[PDB]
Amino acid sequence: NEDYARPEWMIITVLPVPPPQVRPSIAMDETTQGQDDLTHKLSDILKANINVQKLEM
Amino acid sequence: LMAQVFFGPTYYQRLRHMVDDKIHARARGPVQVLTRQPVEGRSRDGGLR
RNA sequence: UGUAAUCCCCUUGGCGGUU
Repeated sequence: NEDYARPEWMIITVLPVPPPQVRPSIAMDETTQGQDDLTHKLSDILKANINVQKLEM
Repeated sequence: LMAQVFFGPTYYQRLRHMVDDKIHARARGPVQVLTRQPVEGRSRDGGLR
């Protein structure tokens, strides 16, 4: 569909970052909270993006 | 009684399942952080599915 | 007049209960 599902949109060029409501953090004990799995995966993705940008230039 | 009754001693044993350890009710209470639905468990004042 | 307090993980695994 030209308006809604264009074929080139199947390739990701910009990634949407969900709000913390989607990936809430949990207090494992009285002092230390754990990052959610999605938060760690997004951190890894962003590190890889930074690495690619640094290497390219 | 018009009917005679079978009558005698028998060995009975009390099992761990008592009603006061199973009765549970909930009007409102804690909810999960991710889904904002009632938590699971009688010990946590949870809801029924 | 000295005026009292409001908050709870998650994942996992096991063992069970009623069919």
